[PDB]
Amino acid sequence: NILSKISSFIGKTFSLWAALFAAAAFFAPDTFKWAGPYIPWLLGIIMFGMGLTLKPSDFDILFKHPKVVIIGVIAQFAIMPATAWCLSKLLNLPAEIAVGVILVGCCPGGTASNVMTYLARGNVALSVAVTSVSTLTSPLLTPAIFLMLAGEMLEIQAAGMLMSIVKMVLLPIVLGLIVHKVLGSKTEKLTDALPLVSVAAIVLIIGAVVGASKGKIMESGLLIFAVVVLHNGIGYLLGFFAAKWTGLPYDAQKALTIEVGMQNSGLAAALAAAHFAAAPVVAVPGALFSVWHNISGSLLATYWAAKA
Ligand SMILES: C[C@H](CCC(=O)NCCS(=O)(=O)O)[C@H]1CC[C@H]2[C@@H]3[C@H](O)C[C@@H]4C[C@H](O)CC[C@]4(C)[C@H]3C[C@H](O)[C@]12C
Ligand SMILES: CCCCCCCCCCCC[N+](C)(C)[O-]
Ligand SMILES: CCCCCCCCCCCC[N+](C)(C)[O-]
Ligand SMILES: [Hg+2]
Ligand code: NA
Ligand code: NA
Repeated sequence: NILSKISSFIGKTFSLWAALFAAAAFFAPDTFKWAGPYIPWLLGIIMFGMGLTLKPSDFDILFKHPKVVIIGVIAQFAIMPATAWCLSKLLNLPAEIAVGVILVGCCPGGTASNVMTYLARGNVALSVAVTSVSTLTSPLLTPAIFLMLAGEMLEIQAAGMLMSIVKMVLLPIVLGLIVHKVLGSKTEKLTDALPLVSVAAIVLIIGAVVGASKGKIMESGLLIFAVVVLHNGIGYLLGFFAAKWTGLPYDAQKALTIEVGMQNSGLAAALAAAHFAAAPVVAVPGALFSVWHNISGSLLATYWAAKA
């Protein structure tokens, strides 16, 4: 039973563990540099877990309230990519950093936003459906939006991103969804192992990325951190006003604020490792975002849980 309490604590203190592993990789790169070629498999395991936990009723809100889910999807792909582009222009970021920030911005939402919405006492059904739709549509929308913002010069890289998202995100989500229909209620035993396995997989992606870019973090790490904080923070701000100005209720407003600001930044780190391998700093905005958004997401959720 102690293993369940240990898993619960690790989950409730994720960011602190992710920050420790990022620091371990920063002081000792050779501890996690071996995980680099395993990054696609590590993210694939996380995506398999999402589909495994995904049931057909998680899409009910999409058929009962299509306009609410669609506003969420539009806000995710309009705000985050535009914010990444604006900050890259505003702060005159060097090309490799700007591409890394645009990549994070073009990614779909993160699973953790579902838990943050539950803690914020927001519309959980809406949070779950927006993440699922943004993720399922990402094979086409992530490379197409990346291509428009980062520039038509990265056509080869963006085309390869479509293939990578199919292999690391779509292939595992589907394989996970079929298992849930196959085993039925028996999948609960397999979902209990998921938090620990997923945490281990993501800290290994973070560790591998930080280790491969020590020198680049030594020169631009602080600038990347400031951009990450502003990117995620502005994502909450614009996400709130998009939910409010479309006339959505308070529960939906909290769901969409978190939805927009929180990103599948592990996918961004994976896509940068696979398509811009010769430039290790490109994966850095994604790696730092995976640590940061959980900290800011819990702060915002805590404020709303205290208010309600
Ligand atoms: C379940 C966690 C939230 C913990 C929580 O509920 N805290 C509230 C405490 S309380 O009510 O006051 O008692 C969240 C926070 C950080 C999340 C993890 C991080 O976002 C990192 C990866 C992200 C991957 O895409 C999914 C797995 C994952 C490894 C996430 C699994 C899970 O959603 C975590 C671990
Ligand atoms: C639990 C299994 C989950 C299935 C995840 C499969 C994703 C495969 C990714 C391998 C990609 C290898 N690579 C880097 C050469 O493209
Ligand atoms: C539009 C984004 C993708 C949404 C796909 C979600 C699949 C759920 C569709 C329900 C299919 C099950 N059925 C046939 C019983 O309705
Ligand atoms: Hg701008
Ligand atoms: Na969500
Ligand atoms: Na998002």
